[PDB]
Amino acid sequence: DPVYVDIDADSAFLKALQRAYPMFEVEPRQVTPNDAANARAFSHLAIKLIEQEIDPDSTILDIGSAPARRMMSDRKYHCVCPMRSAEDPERLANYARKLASAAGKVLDRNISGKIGDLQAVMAVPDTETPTFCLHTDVSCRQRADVAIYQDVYAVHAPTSLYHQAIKGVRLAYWVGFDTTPFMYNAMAGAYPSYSTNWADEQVLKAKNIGLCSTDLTEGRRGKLSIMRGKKLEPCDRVLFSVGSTLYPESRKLLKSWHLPSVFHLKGKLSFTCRCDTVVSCEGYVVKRITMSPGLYGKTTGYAVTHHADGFLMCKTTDTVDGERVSFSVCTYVPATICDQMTGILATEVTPEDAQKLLVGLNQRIVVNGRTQRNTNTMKNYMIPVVAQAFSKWAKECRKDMEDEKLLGVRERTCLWAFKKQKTHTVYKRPDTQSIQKVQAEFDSFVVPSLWSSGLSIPLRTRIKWLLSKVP
Amino acid sequence: DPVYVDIDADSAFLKALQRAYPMFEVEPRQVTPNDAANARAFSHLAIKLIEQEIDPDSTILDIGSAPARRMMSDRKYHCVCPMRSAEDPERLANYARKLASAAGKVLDRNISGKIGDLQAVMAVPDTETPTFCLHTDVSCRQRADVAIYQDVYAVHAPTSLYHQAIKGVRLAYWVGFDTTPFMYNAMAGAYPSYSTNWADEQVLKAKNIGLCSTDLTEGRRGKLSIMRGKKLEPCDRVLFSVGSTLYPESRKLLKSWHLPSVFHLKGKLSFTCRCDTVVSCEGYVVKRITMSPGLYGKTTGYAVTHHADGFLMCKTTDTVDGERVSFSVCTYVPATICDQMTGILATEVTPEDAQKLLVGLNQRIVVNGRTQRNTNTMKNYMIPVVAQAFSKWAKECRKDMEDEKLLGVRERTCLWAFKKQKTHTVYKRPDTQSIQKVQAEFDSFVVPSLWSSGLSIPLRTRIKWLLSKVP
Amino acid sequence: YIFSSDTGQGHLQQKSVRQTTLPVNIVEEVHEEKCYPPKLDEIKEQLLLKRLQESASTANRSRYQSRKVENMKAMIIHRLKEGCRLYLASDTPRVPSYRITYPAPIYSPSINIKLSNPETAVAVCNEFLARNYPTVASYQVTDEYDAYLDMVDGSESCLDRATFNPSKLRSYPKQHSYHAPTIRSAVPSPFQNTLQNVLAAATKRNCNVTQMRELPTMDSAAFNVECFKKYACNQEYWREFASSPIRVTTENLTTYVTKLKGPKAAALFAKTHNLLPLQEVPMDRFTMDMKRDVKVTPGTKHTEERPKVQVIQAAEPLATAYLCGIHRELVRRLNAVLLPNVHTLFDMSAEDFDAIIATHFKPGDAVLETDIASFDKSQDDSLALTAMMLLEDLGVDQPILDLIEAAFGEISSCHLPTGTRFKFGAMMKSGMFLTLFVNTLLNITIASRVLEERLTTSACAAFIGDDNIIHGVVSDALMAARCATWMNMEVKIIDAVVSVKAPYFCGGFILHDTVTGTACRVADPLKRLFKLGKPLAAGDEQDEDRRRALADEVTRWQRTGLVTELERAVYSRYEVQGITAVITSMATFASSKENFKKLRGPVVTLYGGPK
Ligand SMILES: Nc1nc2c(ncn2[C@@H]2O[C@H](COP(=O)(O)OP(=O)(O)OP(=O)(O)O)[C@@H](O)[C@H]2O)c(=O)[nH]1
Ligand SMILES: Nc1nc2c(ncn2[C@@H]2O[C@H](COP(=O)(O)OP(=O)(O)OP(=O)(O)O)[C@@H](O)[C@H]2O)c(=O)[nH]1
Ligand SMILES: Nc1ncnc2c1ncn2[C@@H]1O[C@H](COP(=O)(O)OP(=O)(O)OP(=O)(O)O)[C@@H](O)[C@H]1O
Ligand SMILES: Nc1ncnc2c1ncn2[C@@H]1O[C@H](COP(=O)(O)OP(=O)(O)OP(=O)(O)O)[C@@H](O)[C@H]1O
Ligand SMILES: [Zn+2]
Ligand SMILES: [Zn+2]
Repeated sequence: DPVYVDIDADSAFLKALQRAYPMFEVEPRQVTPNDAANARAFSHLAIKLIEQEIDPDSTILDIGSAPARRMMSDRKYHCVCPMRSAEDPERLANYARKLASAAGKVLDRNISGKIGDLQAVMAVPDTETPTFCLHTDVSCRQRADVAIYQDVYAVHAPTSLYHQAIKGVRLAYWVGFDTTPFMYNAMAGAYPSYSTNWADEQVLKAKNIGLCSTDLTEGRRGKLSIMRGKKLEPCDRVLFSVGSTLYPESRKLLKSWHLPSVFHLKGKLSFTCRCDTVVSCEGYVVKRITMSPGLYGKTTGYAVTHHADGFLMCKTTDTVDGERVSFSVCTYVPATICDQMTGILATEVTPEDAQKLLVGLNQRIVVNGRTQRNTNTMKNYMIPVVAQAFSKWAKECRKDMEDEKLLGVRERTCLWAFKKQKTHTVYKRPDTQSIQKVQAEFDSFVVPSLWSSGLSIPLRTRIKWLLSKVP
Repeated sequence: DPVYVDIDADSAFLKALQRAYPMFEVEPRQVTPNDAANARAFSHLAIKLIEQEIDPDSTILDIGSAPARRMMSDRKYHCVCPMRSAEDPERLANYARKLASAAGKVLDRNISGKIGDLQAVMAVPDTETPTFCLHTDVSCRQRADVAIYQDVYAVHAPTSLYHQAIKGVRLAYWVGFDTTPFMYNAMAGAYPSYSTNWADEQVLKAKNIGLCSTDLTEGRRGKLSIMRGKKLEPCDRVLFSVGSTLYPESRKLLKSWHLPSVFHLKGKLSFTCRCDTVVSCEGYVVKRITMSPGLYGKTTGYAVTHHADGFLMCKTTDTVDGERVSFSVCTYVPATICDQMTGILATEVTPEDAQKLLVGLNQRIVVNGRTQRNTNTMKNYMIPVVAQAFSKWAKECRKDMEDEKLLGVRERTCLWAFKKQKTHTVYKRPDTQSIQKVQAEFDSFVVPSLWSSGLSIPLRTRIKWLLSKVP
Repeated sequence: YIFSSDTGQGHLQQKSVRQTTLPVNIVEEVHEEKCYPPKLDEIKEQLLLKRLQESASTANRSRYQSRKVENMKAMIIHRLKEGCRLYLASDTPRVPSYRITYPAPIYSPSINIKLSNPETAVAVCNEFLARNYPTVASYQVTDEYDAYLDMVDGSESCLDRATFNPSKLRSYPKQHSYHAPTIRSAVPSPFQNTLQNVLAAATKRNCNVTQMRELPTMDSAAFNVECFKKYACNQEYWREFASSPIRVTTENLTTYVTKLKGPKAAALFAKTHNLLPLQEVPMDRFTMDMKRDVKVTPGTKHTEERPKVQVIQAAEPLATAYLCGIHRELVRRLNAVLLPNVHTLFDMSAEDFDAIIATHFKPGDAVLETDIASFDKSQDDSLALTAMMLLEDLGVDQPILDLIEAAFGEISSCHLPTGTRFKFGAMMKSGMFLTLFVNTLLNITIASRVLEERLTTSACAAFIGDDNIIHGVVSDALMAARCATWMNMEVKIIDAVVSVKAPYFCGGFILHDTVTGTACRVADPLKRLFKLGKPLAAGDEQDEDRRRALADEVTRWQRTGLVTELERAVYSRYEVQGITAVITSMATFASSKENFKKLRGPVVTLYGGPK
């Protein structure tokens, strides 16, 4: 009944996990000094919740399909394993090695069936087997009822969902990061609770962000180039760093998973879909999607996000390769810090003063003449940027009160030509929702109707030669 | 028989919930980290109270309900379930699956009768059934005594009630949000206790309200528009947000449910009706309506609302898409805060001074922290707007004292002056009442007929296969 | 301090309120003192400053400071009133009170006797010291190199829960200039501000843990308040006082600030720019202060062991200004509930004390004097609960009690020059603005519980600080058994008999006159005598307030009918003979400015000058 996770016994992340999963018992047991321990604990608990609310005697399709993780289980899994990354050769060999060693000792699970199953695929690479295949998500022919996506950012959501629906799938799940910052068109951001930093490729030579590197220069009054600039805008290329591992991604595919509340898929067959969020913890979310045959209802095309803690996005000036440039960054703030600065932000404060209070609030707070220690701390490398954002917010609010307009009318002065104001900070307080407009009607699907096997002869020989030596 | 609710054991909503229901004893039991626990907890208790006080062995109509949550109730229910919305395929499929999941476990709740009834309706879609129906509220032909509406905002109340009374209904109930804010012609508002925010369509791009979004900009000089503006008035489309779910609504249907004390329904037959409020708790009300045949009495056309907490509305200035405008915002205030601010509002107070006092009061009510850490009786994101309202109210009360007038006469200058004054804040203190003028004579009822099946062939085939087996 | 200090400032007032013109005691009513509200005026200052430049002999300057200080007082009121908006209240109807008055005292004539040559006076004093105190008169053989000798030997300390930087522990002496004394009493010089001295002062170990706020602690506190209300108070005011709370009021702040002096007001004004609210001021943070003077008593003990170092724990400056307006009301309420035969030195003067005990003490009467200084109040947590229970019964408003309670728990102290951190548990002695009041309440409670009903049937009882005197009580085994519940050295008791063993009270002697036949209180001559042998720091110009204080004290000593009694009282206490000559020597010293210059000498400079 208890669930064990591989994090420190004195960590401050235990309380966050317990509140997110109140139906389990969580105890720590550390056996590895991993640099991404927090990011793996959330995923481990998510699968147990997912596989508990679905009845047995049902087939589950796995898209990421790391076969080693699903070896010791009672549910029926169909792993879809293409060969398109440098991770794949290592995982396939590991799967074969574990299967051979596990033969005989374990009898409850279908170890014998899996071993014979893998040999059949090795004979000819074009057989759809109950537990394994070498096709993509589109080209798979096996029919099931439940589909599971785990940390998948390399597919188009509307296209992938449609191909699963026509095979008779009525339920889907998605576990991954929050896509809200990418809908605001930011440049760099961070997830301080999971030691994750991401930045655009164009600003990889910055000086004062989470993911950058620069050199030492004495200065130069004059230097030329080979092309004109005058514009710096985000492009379709970003880089992710989860503790110590690098992952390149694209903006177009990330934004495709920010599905609205209700949408219609129209093709040869029509379906009606819904999307809900069931679990949220400081950046990780779990989404459940249901699909039904037919086409009736109406759509509005809006997406709603609920904020349990503060969310900031401001404008900062930084030196990129010796040149001063300005761009936007975003981050998260704990709810306790936000609540304790309500009265301070009633006036105008300098960035220096705001920094001093933030450092003090991070250690102690006085209540009714009594001093107590704060148990909700935040990383110290994000304080300078947060303090700057708060100062800008306070000044903007004061200028709005000093200029009051009439009720029910607007001053467009003739030929209109109204004036626009300047905004330098967006601040979303706890218990506040954000609404955005997206597309809710899809009718275009394209498929590369060709099958190519990336499997190689030397890899086939090693796998066959590895499985031959049965214990 | 204690009642179990799905809320946290240390929440402050338990005290308010117990006070509104003195006949029951309630303790919490949390199994799911839902974002709308308070909203669902109130609805669960409301149904229990209605069932306790209703006459047994009677037939009840349910309008637009989910037939899965009435499965284990000994009362006689007839569910009117059309397929207008997009959430119906999931609800109907769940009902069929749950019925077949337990066919021998329960042998007294008429499970076999419900299954057999579902068989006939899926055969021919126009037949009647003592437990199921696919018509609308103005098309069902079965007769009974009681009708129940639970969170229904998509019908016109005078028209729907008249059609129910023809079949012989003498008692009805209604559960939902309070209608008072929409009778004041508000522009935006919030329910802080249930984490609900609503806003108009035209101000979805605001900056400092509950439900809005925007983006960073530098601001330019002059913007040429296309047609004339100079008008900002509420429209007929309103967006609701409960937790992380979105619901579109219309003002005309919302205002039709704020019925007066006595009204007459005249047509082929005549009835006399009354409306009373039974339970009220921080925004939810339960309404009881009795209907009798005949036509005799007298009507005045007034509606009365009793305030247990503070109700506030004021004028605020914000920027929509970079342009400054002004509109109105409404909210609720706890009674304890209102009582303790009586001594400060005797003079003129600065908005920043009022904000600091409100933060001090809210932070001090906790008077603990060894056990209850830091708990607040007011959400902190509404303090800025509330503080400004009190400042304007105090200013307006001063001017009346230096402008005393004679008793029984009116000051004019034909050729009179008759000058009006500014009003920027409406504040209803606890233990006060609000009165409105509405309509009380209804004699125009129309039926559109043209009933459609509203069911598809794949959906019927899929459902029939689900319960095609006896086990 | 209490009656009078060395400069004649004291803690008591100088206005008589307990005097009547009739030979019998008369009960009267307690009234209130109206205070002039300060007002702001800037045009007067501008014109007076310009008129100051054109002509200013002596009084023209004084008008400027009076105008300037008056402006500061008004500004402080305006700023202070805005901070405590959540605690401010109005004036409610007051509860009347009554008090007893006594006839005026009678004194005997005084005759002045003095010598002529001031050098002979020094010789007589030196002869007196050598004959009675041989070891003390031979200590001084060289200069004052105490600082160097303290540096040569290392540092010994007994600390608990403290942190410090070892790299800053260095104690090389600085420049020291003083005047060589003439009296051969070896009174040490004040210590230097070093890290070594700070650690030596904090060598106290009071680490004791008991039940914080559990059932056994509450039971002991409940019994203590029952004894206090049953054996030392009447029952005619409790129910009325509970109905009317005590809250912060504008009149309290206006009256308080107006009573401050010039320099004190200026110091408070400098800390009003960044004014924190009342609820933001911490109540459990203190600062450490060292500047004190060593305390020496007659005898031979400072020539063998080094004396201790005194320390002050200072609270927040804003904390002692927001709530210091409720002290007057607390004093009035406490005096109303006490029995007529029980007295407290608060709100009295020297003359009022004499009139009260004028006809109560006669020769052959037993007097019990007891002090409670030698008691560890930090061991038991019930001593703090008892004070709070008494405060709640007196009618203190509830939110204010929480602020007071926060200062009686865990506190921390810091030394700014060195960054040294200290932590202490439950502590009673501190620098807050309720220290004498709580100590007086605990002193009365302890005496009431131990003595039971013997306190009610008494002629006169006086309680102040840590000292008390009770008339007609002797020492028996019943009080020893009652007090031996935990240990035996809780309190120190001494038996005294009038005209045989003179009682001691607040550094003075209680004697019965012979010509008139009335009791009176006088000061201690030996304590003064050792004090004149204290070196004077260079650059000090306070050699005129001391002469007036000595002149007043000398006159009281030479009253007829008290010379013989004073001789016997000193001998029975210190076993010393020949003090009449010393008093005569003191008389000629306090006769002129030049006669006071014979107690000093040439200036000596040490550790200074690169030559
Ligand atoms: N941006 C991004 N993050 C991923 C991806 N795959 C996994 N992660 C995250 O990396 C974390 C750790 O990766 P693992 O689940 O241990 O898989 P792995 O192949 O062993 O990777 P490493 O442990 O880092 O060597 C996971 O918890 C994910 O949150 C991906 O494809 N893109
Ligand atoms: N404004 C509005 N509120 C609704 C409506 N329907 C339900 N609500 C409220 O929203 C709250 C959230 O409930 P949900 O999270 O949707 O779960 P549920 O109560 O089981 O009902 P469904 O999931 O919608 O089938 C409900 O408790 C209702 O009080 C609606 O149609 N309009
Ligand atoms: N169309 C697909 N259908 C199913 N699985 C896919 C598909 N495309 C990629 N994968 C799987 O995704 C996993 C890794 O994704 P990817 O091929 O993008 O590696 P990458 O080059 O490192 O880029 P990324 O940072 O997005 O992971 C592989 O296991 C791969 O089999
Ligand atoms: N005339 C009706 N009689 C009975 N039920 C109805 C009627 N009209 C709608 N409903 C029910 O209302 C529920 C949802 O409301 P609606 O049909 O208006 O679609 P929606 O837009 O998703 O909801 P809403 O308008 O409240 O935001 C459906 O379950 C539907 O059965
Ligand atoms: Zn496959
Ligand atoms: Zn029907």
